[PDB]
Amino acid sequence: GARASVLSGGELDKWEKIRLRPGGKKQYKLKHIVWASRELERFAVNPGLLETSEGCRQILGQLQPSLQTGSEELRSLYNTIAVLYCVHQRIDVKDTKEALDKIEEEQNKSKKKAQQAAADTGNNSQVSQNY
Ligand SMILES: CCCC(=O)OC[C@H](COP(=O)(O)O[C@@H]1[C@H](O)[C@H](O)[C@@H](OP(=O)(O)O)[C@H](OP(=O)(O)O)[C@H]1O)OC(=O)CCC
Repeated sequence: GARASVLSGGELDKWEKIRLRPGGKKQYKLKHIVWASRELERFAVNPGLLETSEGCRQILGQLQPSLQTGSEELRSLYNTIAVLYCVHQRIDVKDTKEALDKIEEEQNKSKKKAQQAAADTGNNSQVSQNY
């Protein structure tokens, strides 16, 4: 339907620029795109949503409230989508890391504000891994 492509010409180039990691050497490729699509179809979501910045936003917003009841399988998607979505809004984050902060910071402002005390505190962070 009217060229079922995720990223256009100018977008494709920039896409290849961004990398999976900030201090890595592995850049983004079509694999990372088509991949998320093959998975979306499993999450009751069409891969066509990636053919529109407006849609890429709904994806992150949908899985957002599901990031709690989901494993890495959903964590990886959010990452990729974050980079792609940015591309459409004319963004080329230095890495998949700057992409998550650019979308998280917007929400952090409200968090650190609403809390500004119960969202950090001093010493009170525990952790216990399994075997
Ligand atoms: C042909 C097979 C299908 C295909 O094209 O699949 C494309 C990929 C899976 O294959 P891959 O690209 O080799 O896998 C990635 C690399 O090893 C990368 O170095 C690693 O980063 P780090 O985090 O360890 O530094 C990633 O780790 P997490 O994302 O699990 O953390 C890992 O997924 O699907 C995805 O999930 C990409 C999501 C961005």
